[PDB]
Amino acid sequence: GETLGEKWKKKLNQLSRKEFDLYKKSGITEVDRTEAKEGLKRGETTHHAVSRGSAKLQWFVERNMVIPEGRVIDLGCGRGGWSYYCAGLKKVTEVRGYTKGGPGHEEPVPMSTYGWNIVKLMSGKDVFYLPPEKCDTLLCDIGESSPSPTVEESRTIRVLKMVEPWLKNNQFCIKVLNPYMPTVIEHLERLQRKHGGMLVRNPLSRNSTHEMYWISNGTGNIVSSVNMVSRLLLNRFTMTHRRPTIEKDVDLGAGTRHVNAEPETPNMDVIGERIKRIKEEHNSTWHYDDENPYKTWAYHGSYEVKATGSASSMINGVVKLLTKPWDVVPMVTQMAMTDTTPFGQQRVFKEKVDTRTPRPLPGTRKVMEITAEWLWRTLGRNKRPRLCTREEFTKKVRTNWDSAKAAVEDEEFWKLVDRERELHKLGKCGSCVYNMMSRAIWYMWLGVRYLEFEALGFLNEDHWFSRENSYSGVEGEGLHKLGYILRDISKIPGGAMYADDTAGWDTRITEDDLHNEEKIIQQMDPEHRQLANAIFKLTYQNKVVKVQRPTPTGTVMDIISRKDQRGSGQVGTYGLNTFTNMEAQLVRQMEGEGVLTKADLENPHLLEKKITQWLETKGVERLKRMAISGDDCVVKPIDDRFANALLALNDMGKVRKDIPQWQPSKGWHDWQQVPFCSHHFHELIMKDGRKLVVPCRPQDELIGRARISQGAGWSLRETACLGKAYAQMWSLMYFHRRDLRLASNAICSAVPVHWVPTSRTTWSIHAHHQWMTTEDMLTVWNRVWIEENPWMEDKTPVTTWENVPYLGKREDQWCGSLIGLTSRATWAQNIPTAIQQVRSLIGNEEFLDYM
Amino acid sequence: GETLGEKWKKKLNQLSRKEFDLYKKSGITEVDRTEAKEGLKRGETTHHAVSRGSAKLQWFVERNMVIPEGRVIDLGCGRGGWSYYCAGLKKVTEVRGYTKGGPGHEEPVPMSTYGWNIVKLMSGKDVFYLPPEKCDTLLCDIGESSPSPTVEESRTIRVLKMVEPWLKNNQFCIKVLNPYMPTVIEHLERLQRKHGGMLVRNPLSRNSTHEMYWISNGTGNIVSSVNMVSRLLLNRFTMTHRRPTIEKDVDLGAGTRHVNAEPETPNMDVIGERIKRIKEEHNSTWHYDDENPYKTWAYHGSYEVKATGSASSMINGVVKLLTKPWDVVPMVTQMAMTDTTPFGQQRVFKEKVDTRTPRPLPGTRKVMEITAEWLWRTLGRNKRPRLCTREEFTKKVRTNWDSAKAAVEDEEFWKLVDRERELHKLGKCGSCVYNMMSRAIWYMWLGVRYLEFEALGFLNEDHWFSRENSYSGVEGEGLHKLGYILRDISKIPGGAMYADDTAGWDTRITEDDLHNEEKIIQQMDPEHRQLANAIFKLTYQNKVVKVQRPTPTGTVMDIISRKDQRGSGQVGTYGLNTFTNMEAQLVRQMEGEGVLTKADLENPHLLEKKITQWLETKGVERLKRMAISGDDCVVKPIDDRFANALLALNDMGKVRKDIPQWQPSKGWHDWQQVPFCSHHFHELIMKDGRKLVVPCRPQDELIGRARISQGAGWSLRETACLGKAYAQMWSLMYFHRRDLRLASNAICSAVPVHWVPTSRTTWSIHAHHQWMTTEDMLTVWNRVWIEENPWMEDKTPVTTWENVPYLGKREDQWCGSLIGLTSRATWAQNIPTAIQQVRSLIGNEEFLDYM
Ligand SMILES: Nc1ncnc2c1ncn2[C@@H]1O[C@H](CSCC[C@H](N)C(=O)O)[C@@H](O)[C@H]1O
Ligand SMILES: Nc1ncnc2c1ncn2[C@@H]1O[C@H](CSCC[C@H](N)C(=O)O)[C@@H](O)[C@H]1O
Ligand SMILES: [Zn+2]
Ligand SMILES: [Zn+2]
Ligand SMILES: [Zn+2]
Ligand SMILES: [Zn+2]
Repeated sequence: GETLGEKWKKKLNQLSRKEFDLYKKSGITEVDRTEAKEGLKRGETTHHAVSRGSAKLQWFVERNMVIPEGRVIDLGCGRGGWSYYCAGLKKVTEVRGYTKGGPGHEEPVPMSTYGWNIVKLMSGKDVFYLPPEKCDTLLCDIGESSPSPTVEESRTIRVLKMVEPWLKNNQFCIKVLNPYMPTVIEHLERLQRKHGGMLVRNPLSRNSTHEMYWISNGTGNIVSSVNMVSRLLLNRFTMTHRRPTIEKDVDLGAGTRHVNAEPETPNMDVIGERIKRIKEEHNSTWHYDDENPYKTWAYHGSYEVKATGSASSMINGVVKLLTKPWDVVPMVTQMAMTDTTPFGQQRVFKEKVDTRTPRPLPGTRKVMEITAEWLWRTLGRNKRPRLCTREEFTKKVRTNWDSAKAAVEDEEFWKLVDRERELHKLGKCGSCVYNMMSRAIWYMWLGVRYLEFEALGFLNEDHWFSRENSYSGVEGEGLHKLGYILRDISKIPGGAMYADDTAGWDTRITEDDLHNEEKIIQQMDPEHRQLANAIFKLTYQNKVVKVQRPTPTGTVMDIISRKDQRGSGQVGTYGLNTFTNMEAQLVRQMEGEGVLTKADLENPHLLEKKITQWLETKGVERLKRMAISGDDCVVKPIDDRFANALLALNDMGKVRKDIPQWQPSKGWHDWQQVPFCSHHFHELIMKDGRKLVVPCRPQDELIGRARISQGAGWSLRETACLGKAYAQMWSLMYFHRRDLRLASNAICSAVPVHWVPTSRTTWSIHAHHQWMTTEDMLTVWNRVWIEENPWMEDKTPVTTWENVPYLGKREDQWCGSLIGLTSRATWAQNIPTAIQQVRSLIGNEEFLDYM
Repeated sequence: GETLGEKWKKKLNQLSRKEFDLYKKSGITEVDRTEAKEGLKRGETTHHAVSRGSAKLQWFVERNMVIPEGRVIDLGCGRGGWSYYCAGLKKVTEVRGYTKGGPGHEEPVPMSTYGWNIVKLMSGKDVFYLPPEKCDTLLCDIGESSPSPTVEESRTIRVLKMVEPWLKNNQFCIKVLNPYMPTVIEHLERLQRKHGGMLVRNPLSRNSTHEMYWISNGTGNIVSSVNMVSRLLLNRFTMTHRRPTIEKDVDLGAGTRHVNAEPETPNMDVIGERIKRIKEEHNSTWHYDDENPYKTWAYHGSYEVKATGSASSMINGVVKLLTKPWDVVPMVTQMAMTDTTPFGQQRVFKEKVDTRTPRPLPGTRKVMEITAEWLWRTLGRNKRPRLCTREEFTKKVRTNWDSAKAAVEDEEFWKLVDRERELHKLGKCGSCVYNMMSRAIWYMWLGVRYLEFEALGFLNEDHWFSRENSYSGVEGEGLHKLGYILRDISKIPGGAMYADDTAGWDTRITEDDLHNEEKIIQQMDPEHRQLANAIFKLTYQNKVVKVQRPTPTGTVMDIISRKDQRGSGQVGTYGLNTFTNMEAQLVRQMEGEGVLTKADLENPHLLEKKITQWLETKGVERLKRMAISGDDCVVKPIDDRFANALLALNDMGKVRKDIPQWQPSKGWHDWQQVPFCSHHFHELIMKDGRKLVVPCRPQDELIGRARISQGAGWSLRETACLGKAYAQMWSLMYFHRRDLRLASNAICSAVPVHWVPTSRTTWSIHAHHQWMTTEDMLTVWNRVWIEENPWMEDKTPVTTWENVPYLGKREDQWCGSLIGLTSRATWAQNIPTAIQQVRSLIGNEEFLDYM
């Protein structure tokens, strides 16, 4: 009576080493450790998982198979992957890791990831020599493989007997090295009757091991699940080899965790009615899940729902067939790797959104207060706030979602909007909810963006953050002007040009930020003020949110709430981000100039005379040293003390990304190397003698994004018109890139000339979409780059594309160009063949073939 | 009438490129930038000079040629070398740098070196377009060379005319590109009559440029000094090529400078009498120099003196001739590069000693207080403090300076000692002074170390910091036991082993440290207490110091004073350092364990119940996790939270070396890689089967130090007995190093067998000097490593050196062994030849030649 597991073991040991290497990863899920391993190689202590074990445990935790809580004990913690992961979980209060260490054994790696202060990893600790301790969660990942099943068998029994006394009425997750040996099966069955639980297989396990995990939250037949794994693994012997499914690795954050500072206290007076209506609308599946993971967001309930998302995006075929040598390159195809599944959403939420910012110091709040009041006055020197209207909102919708064009057309939609507006006037809010992913819910949602648009839309529609009105702003300028603005800034004497990224800007917006942004209502007419005051107080400073969550029993929709942070899916996000960033960068300039000291930040009663004088005499000039677009900023300070000015910036919550909190910033003096709005900008001399300033970025980012379809049902003609749109865009904005202009030419010749580009190449505020036309590209290029280009005085047109410059050939290569490679040369010769292939797929329309 | 400068220029332009490269550095002084350039390459912002310009300016500043003060303006600041250097000078309050920048021009580099907060470097600033500003110091280093002298001429005149209006009654240092053209000479002469000053040549200038500097503090004949430079440079054309004189680069420290927190306020009641006596003793040259450089030490006066020191140490010839292939290696000969000249002393003082530590927080002082009181009680549990005596002090002197053996023999010395002791009993101090480098001054000095020895010598003499008495200490253990103690520590379960170096420990000793170390007097007998109280209060907490300083008019001896810091040239330095370090590492362990929080450090009234309980229940066990020898420490905490525990350590002033202040520490789990007392320790298996634990270090450090003579008058027989001493030491402690045992064999065969080793191989407290004997080395080796080695149970002797193990051959190589190189092989064959050479120099004594 030989078991299937033993059959598998017999086949595995007979494998040559090469077939073994191919088999062990065939069709498995594998996390991408490339970034983390290089981070650890440089001694980084934040964000990185210390091993592949963090992701492995995460797979269990995601599915509520084990929910770490209270005192967590991690037997055989090794480098500490499981321990560091548990440190950030809601109900975990202490993590104790024991591991052997010494020669041939992994050692604990010290880290500063989130919750490090409740992690206690001890080496020199053989767990088979340890008396069991009281704990609320028991973890164990011990088990050393052997070519002999019976050797593994005794190792597995040893583990099980060691670990059994640690368990009683607590959570656990225990590795079972060899689960298919009859004596192990028999032992596990008796264990299951005392402590409950079930055996589960982790998809991240390699096929070279039959390992399964005894977890506490589940029931089921041990014998059955084991043989299901055995068959799965035997099947994968003969099954045609398939590459592993690559997932993104975990981000464990940074800093000390204070469990009691995490929970949210909601304003139930304000958000209560909204919950009640969601509850009424979904009463048939409404429930309260105590096992919700939310630490810093208040939880209010859930209802059941059909799942939504995809493990990776759709591919545009027309452009992928015209860019054959980019199938091979990593970062291109590793941009289609996207997860909007309920699992990926929860991962992003935990790692990025489920955080809390400490309140800024009293002196810091004073400075922000003074600066905000000054900034709003400056911004409203010429303009006044105004209400937007139904007709306005309707026009904008029509000129671009098709369900939205139907909704604004329905009078019943506007009756709902009116009803909710009357609530707002009374200080009440009934259906104002946003999401993180009947038609009554669709109407409730679109109706809410309208009421926001009505109250705060003036910031966008009336260009409050144009350069002329805000000095620092770049709204309405366009990607083809941004480079020129940075070049102009570089001419101002002083320090280097700095461009520090904030780590998750929207989550870093504080209660004090929100109350400073609110001050613009003091410039409003009374009836406008009451509507805006409703938006700020009821929906901005008290957000009610829908988010999907995977459960053992299907997907659910959680209703949660938060007082601070920025609702990212909202009208006014860009303008308010730009305003707060302007303010923040002014404050940092004050610090670098010595106007604002450490003593001032801590001083509970800061004197305002000093700040007011600096603003009234230097404020505007310092605004002109900056280019600010939402969370993205470029600052050129009067000197480089700015680099070391980190006190105010951190205390305001605007912690920089990918750099230690107190390490000085590093800038540029060549403006052409400064990153801004996902681009850098090159100065090019036309052979006509004149000069252009062009936007540029890593080419693979441009290639890969173009290879992504829109619409969950590509209809060839639709997906080709999108390919033409990227081609037109490339010829208008990235004409200087040799590979792109050649591929732009190829797409436009492989697509019918009369077909109009559809969909959107991008949703960037800086994109004016001049490329979505039937008009000749050289005539469009002339209009953009010569005619209405204010930094081009000689208005002489260009008659030939050969007077339109490329980048320097080394610079082209440096930014990702494949020019030089053999494959690129081959690809170039093969172009009219690939043209014919696309044209054959489309069919029989009018083509004009292009160089 | 062609000038000599023009003659030089004519010869320089006719040089081929290779002869040009040889000439331009022939016999010049050149700073070593290797460390700094790699530091900057990794983006380090502390300590490093940003260019070779910092050292260049330093040469001028050293000699009072220009003394930067008040507002300093740096024209053509470039990367900012001059500006960052000035930022740390006593009377400088603000540094403004202007430089052009842009293509082809140097750009300002942001740094966090000491005084960065008063440095304002602006780029995009052409100084020939700038209106002159008011300043107290004008710096300018502009001047672009040309093969044409007349091109340079107009460039130099342009500079001089630009810079002249910046000057009036202020300090300046101005580069004169081409000083030898007649029109420049004529212009400089008229400039000198209005603004004074003189032309000076910087030795760090290359021979490829005739550049000189117009400095404000000096007079002299311009024509003369210029032609003296011209002749010097012509001479260097034909002069046989000489390698540049390599100096150590500058260290500009780190952190913000607060000018008003720097000055020292002396206790004149206490130190007044001491100054008065130095003043009386040296009245004929006593003066008060207002141009003294001291920022954080109080200055009291100066007297004139003959210079003392040497630009590099003496070389031992016997061992250098037996180690021929190490003439070539850098770090060996770059260990003889030593500067005890008055110039080097001042550099070390400014960079390392002339600093100030901020007062620790009130909560931090409470913890240190509690821990110190507990530590002293533990240390005195078995022993009592006791007075040491004349007879004791005399015995110690005799058993090792020859002037000291004469002094303790003279009854008149002890009459002076008695006289001073009676002052101490009354709370007065008359002649208690130490130094930084008649016989009445020699007697005053030796008499002072006695009174210290008398009061605090018990700490050393009675082994208060032996491991048995202090748990953490290693006093009296020896370098051959240290490795075994670290191995024993590694067996204690918990975190990694940490060994963080403090940056200049002795300068980091605070007023609170001194007052905690003082508490041991509470365990003394009354008559002992009054003597010790005198030492602590009068000479430890109020130090009067002699230090040499170079001036335009010769060397002087400055009298300065300081309240805190540790007098490094003092009895009890090691014991008090060990005590304070033990205390500090206990405090850091409390923080890592969460017993001590940020709130506690800041809490002005910390509750002691928590600290006292941790000490009384865990104190000793935590002491046993450590090995502490003075400022050097090894800690193995209960887990690795210790790595991130930096709050208390920094606030106590014990800032770590070569690592950002708030970056987590990184440790070891292999105890054999842990650095301790300038060594690491390897475990070796004898072929007898038993194991040894041996001390090891980079071999070039052992080679180079052995190649250094003692005594400023090597008498061959004296310097050879020193070579034998290093040979004996190597065979006892570094027998495992293949190159060293072979070179040990060679020295002992090239030196007469009956000659006894003299002088000292080292002054380390861990050196028991068992190697200074005539006795057979294998018998000495047996006694040390088998007989009285407590970690060697099998006491079976070793009869042959071939049962004495070497390191693993890869490990030998890794630690600097030249085994494998061709030169090492050649060196090995050439040994009996080199033996014969040494023996030929010595003469005709009895040799025994050795393998
Ligand atoms: N007897 C024993 N006592 C304690 N630890 C042991 C042990 N036998 C093996 N181990 C350790 O258990 C570890 C299993 S690998 C565990 C990795 C960990 N879960 C992570 O995510 O990082 C190995 O590093 C091994 O050193
Ligand atoms: N016209 C001008 N205006 C301002 N700076 C100029 C200038 N012409 C040259 N310079 C700058 O002057 C510098 C001289 S090298 C100065 C180095 C500096 N003393 C240090 O220690 O680091 C060059 O970097 C050059 O860029
Ligand atoms: Zn509402
Ligand atoms: Zn580019
Ligand atoms: Zn005295
Ligand atoms: Zn070694």
